[PDB]
Amino acid sequence: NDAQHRRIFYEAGGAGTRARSLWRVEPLRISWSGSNIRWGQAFRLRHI
Amino acid sequence: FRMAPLYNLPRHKINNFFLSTFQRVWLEKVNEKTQYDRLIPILMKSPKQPDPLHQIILHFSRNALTERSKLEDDPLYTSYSSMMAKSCQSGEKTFEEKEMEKQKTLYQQARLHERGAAEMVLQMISASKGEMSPMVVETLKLGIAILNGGNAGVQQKMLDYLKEKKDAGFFQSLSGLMQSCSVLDLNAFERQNKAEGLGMVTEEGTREKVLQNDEFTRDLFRFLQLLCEGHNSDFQNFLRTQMGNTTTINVIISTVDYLLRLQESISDFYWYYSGKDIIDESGQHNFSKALAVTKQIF
Amino acid sequence: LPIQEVLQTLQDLIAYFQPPEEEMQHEDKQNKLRSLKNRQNLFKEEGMLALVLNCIDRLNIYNSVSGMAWKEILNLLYKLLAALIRGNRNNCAQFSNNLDWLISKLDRLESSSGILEVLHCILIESPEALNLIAEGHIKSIISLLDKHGRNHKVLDVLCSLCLCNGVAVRANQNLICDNLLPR
Amino acid sequence: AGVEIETISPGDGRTFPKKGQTCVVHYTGMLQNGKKFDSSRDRNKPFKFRIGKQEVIKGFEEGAAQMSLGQRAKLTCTPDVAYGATGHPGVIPPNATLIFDVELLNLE
Amino acid sequence: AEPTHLRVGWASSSGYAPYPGGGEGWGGNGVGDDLYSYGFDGLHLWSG
Amino acid sequence: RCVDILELCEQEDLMQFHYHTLRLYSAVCALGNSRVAYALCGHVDLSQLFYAIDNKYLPGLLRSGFYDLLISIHLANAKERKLMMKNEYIIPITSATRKIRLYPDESKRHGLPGVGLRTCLKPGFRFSTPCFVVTGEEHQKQSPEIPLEILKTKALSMLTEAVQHSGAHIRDPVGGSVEFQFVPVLKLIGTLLVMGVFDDDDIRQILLLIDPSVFGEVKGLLQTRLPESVKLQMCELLSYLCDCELQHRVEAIVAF
Amino acid sequence: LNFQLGENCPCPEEIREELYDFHEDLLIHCGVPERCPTTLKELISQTMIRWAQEDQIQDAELVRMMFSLLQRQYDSIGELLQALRKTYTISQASVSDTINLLAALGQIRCLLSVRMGKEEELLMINGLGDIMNNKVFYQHPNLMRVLGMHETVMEVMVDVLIAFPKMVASCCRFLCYFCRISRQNQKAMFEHLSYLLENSSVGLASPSMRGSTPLDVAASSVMDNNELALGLEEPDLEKVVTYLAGCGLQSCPMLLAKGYPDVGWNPIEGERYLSFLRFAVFVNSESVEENASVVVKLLIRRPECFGPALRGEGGNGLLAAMQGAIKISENPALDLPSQGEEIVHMGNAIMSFYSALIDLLGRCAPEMHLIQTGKGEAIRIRSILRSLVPTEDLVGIISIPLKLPSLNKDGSISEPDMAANFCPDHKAPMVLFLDRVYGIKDQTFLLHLLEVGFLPDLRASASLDTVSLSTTE
Ligand SMILES: Nc1ncnc2c1ncn2[C@@H]1O[C@H](COP(=O)(O)OP(=O)(O)OP(=O)(O)O)[C@@H](O)[C@H]1O
Ligand SMILES: [Cl-]
Repeated sequence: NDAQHRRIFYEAGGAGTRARSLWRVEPLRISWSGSNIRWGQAFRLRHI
Repeated sequence: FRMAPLYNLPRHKINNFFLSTFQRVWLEKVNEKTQYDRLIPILMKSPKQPDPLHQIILHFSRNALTERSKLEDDPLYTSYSSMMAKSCQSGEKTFEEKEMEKQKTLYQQARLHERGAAEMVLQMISASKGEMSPMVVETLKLGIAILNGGNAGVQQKMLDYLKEKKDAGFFQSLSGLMQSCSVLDLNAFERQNKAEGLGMVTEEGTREKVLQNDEFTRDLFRFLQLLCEGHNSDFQNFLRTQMGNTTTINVIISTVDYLLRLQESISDFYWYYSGKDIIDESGQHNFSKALAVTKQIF
Repeated sequence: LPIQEVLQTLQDLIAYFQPPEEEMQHEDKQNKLRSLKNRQNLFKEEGMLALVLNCIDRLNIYNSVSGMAWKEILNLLYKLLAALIRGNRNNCAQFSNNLDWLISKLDRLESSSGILEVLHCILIESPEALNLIAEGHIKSIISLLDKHGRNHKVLDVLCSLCLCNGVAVRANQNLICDNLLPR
Repeated sequence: AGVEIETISPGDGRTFPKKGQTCVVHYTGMLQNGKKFDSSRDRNKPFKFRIGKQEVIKGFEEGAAQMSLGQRAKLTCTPDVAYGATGHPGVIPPNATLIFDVELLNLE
Repeated sequence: AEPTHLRVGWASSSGYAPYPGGGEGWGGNGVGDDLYSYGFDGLHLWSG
Repeated sequence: RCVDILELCEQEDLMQFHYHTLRLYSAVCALGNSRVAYALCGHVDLSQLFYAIDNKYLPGLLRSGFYDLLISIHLANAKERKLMMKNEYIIPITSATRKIRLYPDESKRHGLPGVGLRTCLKPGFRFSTPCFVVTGEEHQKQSPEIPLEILKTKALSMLTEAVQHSGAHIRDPVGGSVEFQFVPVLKLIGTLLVMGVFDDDDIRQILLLIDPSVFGEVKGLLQTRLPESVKLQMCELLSYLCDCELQHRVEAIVAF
Repeated sequence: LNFQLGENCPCPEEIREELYDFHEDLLIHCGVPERCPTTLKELISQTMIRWAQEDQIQDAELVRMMFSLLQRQYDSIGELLQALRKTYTISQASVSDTINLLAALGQIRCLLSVRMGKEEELLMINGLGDIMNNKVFYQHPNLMRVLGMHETVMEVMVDVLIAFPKMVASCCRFLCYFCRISRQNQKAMFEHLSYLLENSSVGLASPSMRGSTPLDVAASSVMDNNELALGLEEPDLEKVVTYLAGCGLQSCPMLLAKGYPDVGWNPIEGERYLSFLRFAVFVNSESVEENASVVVKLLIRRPECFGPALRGEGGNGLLAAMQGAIKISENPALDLPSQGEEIVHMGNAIMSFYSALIDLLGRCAPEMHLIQTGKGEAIRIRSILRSLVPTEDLVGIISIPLKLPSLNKDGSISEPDMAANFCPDHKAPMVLFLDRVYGIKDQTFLLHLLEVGFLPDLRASASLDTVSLSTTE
């Protein structure tokens, strides 16, 4: 509801255990997408 | 000033003085010799079904495994852990004599580590969370008692428990305990000297303020030594990088850090006494305690 | 709203917050308890308790102005709330602010049992909740005894109100004695 | 008065309690609905009170004053002369009439 | 510690059947504790 | 309408409700709420409590509830006050203080624990009879009064008869189980012991019921196969006896 | 009683035989050295071990009870010692008083398992009052320490700590009296100093509660006891310095709620912390050098502990601050709360704060012998103190005229209020500070000080020597 949830912060203290700080690294590929990520590889960060 | 002889006071005040003296002189010496002396053999003595000692150890393990935030005081654990430690701590030579002493020590230790005391020691050190208390002291003494001489079986049991369980609380508590260890401080020593000079008699706690909890420090580092005793490569490596755990604690570096802190305190003490001609009794006492701790760390 | 999806989700969530069986070994039981408490904390932090309360309020508003399905949905919501806060001191302390809401919903016949379960969980776990219990709430519980029949879980709740983990609350004891006994 | 006395077993009809006397009486008090709330015969201990000191509720004292030695009678204490708006919490509800089966054992 | 019970009167075989133990009211049902018996205890007339 | 209480032997719903009612009674008057205890004496009185504790056909849960209710209303507060002031020994100095001896004779054989003269200072407890005709709270004084001479004799008699029917082959234990037969009586005995009601002969009888050979001048509870609840009660009694021995030693030291 | 001293011990051997025999008999009684048991210890040990061997105990509480009892069977001497440590023999004359004391103490102890309320608060207040009024409380302080009175009251206070200020006040008064009684009680209460200082900010604002706050208990713990004062740790003083610094920035919330003007700092609690630090430093007419150094270092690290006047940037000086305070006092609009018991006056509060601060600093100044011995720390501290307050400010403050009562023509005495005016109590610390620091060593300086400062005060005191004005406060 609140639009402020769209914002990204470097909040510290008690936020390393919450679930709002979990990100998923999704490569730009369907086959072998569960393989190792290389430096400079393009991906997407999804908020869980 | 011979104006208040004992025959000029009411019997109740003199009786209070008599009770204080009786506790302080006659009974205190007796208490040390006889305590739990005839109990441990009967607990180990025989009549699938666990022994009474096995049952008390399992009770302590279950209490240790339960999740909490602070290790609440437990006099029963303290008394029984002290009793077990004194059980193991039984007390040039012929080769046969030394070999028989070794065998007797191994048998006494196996009376306890075959009933789950190694795991109990590890769990109680994990459960302390890093706060010193009588339970931690008794736990370290019991671990030293069942590890003395470098007991390979107990080391294998402890390493298997720590690896299978992925117990990262044990090493967090070890790191906290090491960081809480006390070193020589000159401020308390100067305050003690000032109080002595003014005339006040320094109490035992005041004396212990200068180098505080040195017995616990030596017990902690003796335990850590006995984990690697006999060149146990598995435990020598595991104490550096705990592979498989969520978080790793380096115990070599922690010991080195405490060594540096103690070295700095000792150098400060030496700078204090460099100007003076001779070292008084208190200075020698504190130097001896610091040297004992340093020898254990080395 | 898809009723079947809501029903399946509520059943799966209630099975998700399921305490370990008492027969389990001590180490496994403790691991299960720790994981369950972690999941309860994760759900509470994301405002799932507030969402459950809002869903309950909306269902009650809808019923005030598919009856069996919605009754089942409301019962499952109460069970899910109890499963979320059961055995978790922080969740119960958070829910202590809604004692008036809970007691006000005690009256209705359908909601009385789930409300009693939730309230007993709160009283057992939250030690400060007993400090927020006033005379009106005690009278509401006693009136529940009077209007729903002789159910001994209400008496369990009253006993919980009287003694708070070894500390006696004189106000609760006096209120219960004065309002339940003389009649 | 606010107390209605109904005789059960007569006394001597001559010896009545006086000032500065202890009235050893065995009683059994119940609510107007038939719910017993007190009885000195269960405890095996007769109740003693002194007239004129206002130790007991007004209706009880007046009824015992009217009663004679060795007399068993029923006293109906209305809420005016027995608590009233505030009764014994947890025992006697507010505005409750009380009925006592009072026997005047002794006047000593 | 409870008053002795003693009532005398008439009763009807149609429905006057008191069993020992607990019954109507506070138990201790005698002659005059139902509508089939008509009793007298020296002070009151009992029926129902 | 009213039924017999013993008819609750087969009505589990009413039995559960009344058992929890007794629990609620014990709870409201908990931790020295003497006013609510006086109020409860207007609901369950001494005659009912004595009948309930003595009755043998009562269901075990109701039996336990009645024992607990008696202890709460009449006995719990005194025991708690005695337990608060138990780790300190304030001894006046008089001839009675000097008379205490470590041993009862020249043979130097241990006496019975808990038997003898006590020189430590222990404040007394005040009881008042629960009368609802008296106006004012001045009459009320701490917990309601109980005879304490009928009660302790009845407790000793009940314990004796329970022990004499403690065979493993018996098929109708009082209350439905050995737990429901022994735990209530043992709780009452421990409460009366800590309150210091039993005299030397009562303590001698209790000790003979515990172990006749050790405390001599049946087999005994300790040598009998008991559930763990009865074991907890026995452990508590033994703890009290150890406390009595320690107090005796302290008083002997002070006299010497 | 020391029988190992041989001829050194003056006890005849005939008497020593009795003690040896009693000790042997006692150790035999305590059990200290397959058979059927013959005593309680053997019975208990055999029963516990047989129960443990017969079946595996499935109840945790039963396991704990069994093994506690079994272990206690082999600790007779330890329990006997712990019992003797709490034994106390009294005289037959005090039996009634001690019975009353024990009854009150038991009533208080039994309320530690009850939720605090109005009735419970009254019960505990009355119980503490009865205990304090008891003769045995201050005739047998050792008895009070044996009974653990202070531990019980500390438990009550910890529970309360704030919707029950009266309970806290009663506990604090009791503990202050407890400390005042004997030095042993003072050393016993010294153990709670860290907790007492952690809650030192309770009840300071209310003026009528002086001596009934945790800070007052902490001060009573360390007061004219050199041994305990030397034992103060640096963080303990650091807490009080932090509270004082906070008082030096934010206005008093209670004063603002009551309507007092927002002067911008709290000159009322800061005085309290300064008084505690004064007790910490100055012991028995002789400053403690270690605590003096620590306090000065802590204060200098945080200049706001000196208040707005002594801050480096924008500071107007101590004399300017005192004159501003007097101006505030003369104007009712600037000190008293708005129109819309012991009313707090802002001007006198500011004056008292500065007087307490200067008193503390002057008591922190090094002793003369330490300076003459060549210690660098003493010279450093004296130099810091001199840099903080110049002699011009001290001499100006001492020169501020007072408002003393005057005899009216009608025959009635007009006595100015001593709670909202500059008073001689605010000049005494300056004379101290001007003396321990900035020692009077020049004849011209002494004569100037006597001409401007002291002579008008002497004249005023002489003038107030009439029959009517001589007795005024
Ligand atoms: N998540 C994705 N986001 C963007 N492009 C994607 C994604 N997944 C696959 N692609 C597209 O697929 C190609 C790279 O993936 P890859 O070659 O492994 O896929 P694929 O096996 O051929 O299947 P598909 O064509 O369905 O993606 C590029 O065209 C990339 O644009
Ligand atoms: Cl995802």
